[PDB]
Amino acid sequence: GNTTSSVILTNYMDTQYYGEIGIGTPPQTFKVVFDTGSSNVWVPSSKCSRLYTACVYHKLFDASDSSSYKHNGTELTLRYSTGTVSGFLSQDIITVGGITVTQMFGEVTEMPALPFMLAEFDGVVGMGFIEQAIGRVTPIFDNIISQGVLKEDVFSFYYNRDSENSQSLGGQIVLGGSDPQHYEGNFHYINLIKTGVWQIQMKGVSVGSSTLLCEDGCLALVDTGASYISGSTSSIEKLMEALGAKKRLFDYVVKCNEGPTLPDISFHLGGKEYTLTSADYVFQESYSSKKLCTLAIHAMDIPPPTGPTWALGATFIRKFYTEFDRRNNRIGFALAR
Ligand SMILES: CNC[C@H](CC1CCCCC1)NC(=O)N1CCC[C@@H]([C@@](O)(CCCCOC)c2cccc(Cl)c2)C1
Ligand SMILES: *[C@@H]1O[C@H](CO)[C@@H](O[C@@H]2O[C@H](CO)[C@@H](O)[C@H](O)[C@H]2NC(C)=O)[C@H](O)[C@H]1NC(C)=O
Ligand SMILES: [Cl-]
Repeated sequence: GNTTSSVILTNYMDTQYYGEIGIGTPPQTFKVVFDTGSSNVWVPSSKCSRLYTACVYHKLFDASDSSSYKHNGTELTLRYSTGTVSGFLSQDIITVGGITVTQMFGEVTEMPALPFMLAEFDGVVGMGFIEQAIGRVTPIFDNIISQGVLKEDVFSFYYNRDSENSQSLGGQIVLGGSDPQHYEGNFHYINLIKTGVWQIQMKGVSVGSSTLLCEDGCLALVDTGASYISGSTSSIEKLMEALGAKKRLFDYVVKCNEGPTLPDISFHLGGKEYTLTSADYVFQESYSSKKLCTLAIHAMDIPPPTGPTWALGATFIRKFYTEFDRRNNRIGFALAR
């Protein structure tokens, strides 16, 4: 085909990016994260007990209001690092952008307060491969490719910096291609290590000039559902030590007044140096020496098979517009704008 649909994304404080999909007939709208690190679609169910506070404060899907709804009922449990949800499988029509696909998804009936009482979105749309799909449910992008409507079998992410301004696009995904209005120059392409996970090799990670970490190679998951860049505890410990950063309960901080003069951090990908300055990775609420400012980087120990691995989240994708290419099993980076 020749189609490329775009989906507008909301940017909440430069930490949560999500868009909107419609489920059912007539369509019930949900705010969802589009997550390349996972492969299942799910939203909270009307059958989720209000005993779960997350299901009081988020949109629920009511199967009995959709004429296109088709019952399945098989149990589903999804364990992410940050917490588990459970429920059962349902089939219905899902619209994303201008596209409309019949999709199997989770109706979630168990939804823990941590982390979901902190979620500004209702559910997630996993943009990963069927290899990572729990229950081997066919991922939504696979079902879209099957339609043969897409100009190209790729999708791309633009995440924007948060702006007080009313308009200001928080972010954008394109199904079928990439929007040259939000990247300059050409895509540098890097092959996946293997099909089945949006992960590439990384030759090193530099702090300042000294190529300090990952000196002899490591993995990089390009993860749109991740808010910060993550590395292994032991990598991150070193990195934070280099920066003089202090470990708090939920984050790493520096004195705000010194954030600006902290060193660059470069990720060596596909033969090229991808650099983030301290302006890229410090949340500079102020520049006072009496306040502490959060870094958009933290530790996450991801278990095998996928880990140990770094994850390149929104901190990274903000600077580099990212194209996920399913036809060629590669990822492209171009400077964002
Ligand atoms: C596998 N991929 C990475 C994984 C995805 C995540 C999707 C929702 C359900 C759980 C798994 N994110 C992840 O591990 N993060 C670190 C913990 C906080 C997340 C996150 O910041 C993500 C916000 C949306 C995306 O922003 C870019 C957050 C905050 C509050 C509540 C929840 Cl629910 C999740 C980002
Ligand atoms: C829910 O989905 C499951 C998984 O796709 C369906 O189970 C499969 O159904 C097909 C068609 O009858 C069988 O060929 C497979 O062997 C089934 N998988 C197995 C081994 O369980 C199930 O039928 C769906 N539920 C309903 C009632 O539609
Ligand atoms: Cl290391």
